[PDB]
Amino acid sequence: PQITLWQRPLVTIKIGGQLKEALLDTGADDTVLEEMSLPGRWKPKMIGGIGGFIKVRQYDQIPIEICGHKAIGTVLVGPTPTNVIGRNLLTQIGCTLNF
Amino acid sequence: PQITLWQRPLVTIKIGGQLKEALLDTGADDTVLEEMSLPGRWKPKMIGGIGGFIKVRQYDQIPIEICGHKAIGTVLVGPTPTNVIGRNLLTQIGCTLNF
Ligand SMILES: COCCO[C@H]1CO[C@@H]2OC[C@H](OC(=O)N[C@@H](Cc3ccccc3)[C@H](O)CN(CC(C)C)S(=O)(=O)c3ccc(N)cc3)[C@@H]21
Ligand SMILES: [Cl-]
Ligand SMILES: [Cl-]
Ligand SMILES: [Cl-]
Repeated sequence: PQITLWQRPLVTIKIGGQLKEALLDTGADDTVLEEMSLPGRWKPKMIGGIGGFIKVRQYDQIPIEICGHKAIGTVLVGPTPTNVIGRNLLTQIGCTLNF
Repeated sequence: PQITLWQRPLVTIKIGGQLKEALLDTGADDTVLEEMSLPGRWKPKMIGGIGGFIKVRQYDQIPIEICGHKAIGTVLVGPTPTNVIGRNLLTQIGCTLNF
């Protein structure tokens, strides 16, 4: 699809069988989701944005469907204000910016 | 242009007679720039991201050129860790996500 930016670019994702809403975010290097359960082991990461840093849990090689497009990659979980799909997964689903 | 998301989507902007690098950020409602002077009225605003909120000055009706494309809109100025072009100006240059 082509998504214009007059409203937030919120899409439905599916992860661990569950539907969630997430923001397609070209300003995020990494995908970060609100608190949830994921399988396997996690590693620590500190991520920074507007108001400073948060600690998150890094899960690798997680299947996730984004607007119907399949991806498998790194998902960070922590106290983000909103679910954000970052460039690590936007690249997997073939996303570009165009103007 | 078509802008790949393998790297951060950084572009050159011109604003208040200054050239600056900024991130094209579909996850930002608003354009937020590191400390700088702009002309005209402003009012204080809190904006919130990963890590919490920062106080910024909100300037309205500011001309900007992004990648050669002229636009006008609101610019927030304050202690953001990096210059971000948000949707309020991305719409004006006809920027879309495509996949
Ligand atoms: C809060 O009230 C609602 C509006 O609050 C937000 C939305 O609109 C407003 O405009 C300015 C601000 O927007 C943002 O801050 N946008 C961020 C996403 C976001 C969106 C909503 C809430 C919080 C964050 C941004 O696209 C990504 N961030 C990096 C960037 C800013 C360099 S990051 O998130 O820090 C990040 C860093 C690393 C990874 N790996 C992942 C993410 C305000
Ligand atoms: Cl990844
Ligand atoms: Cl505006
Ligand atoms: Cl349009």
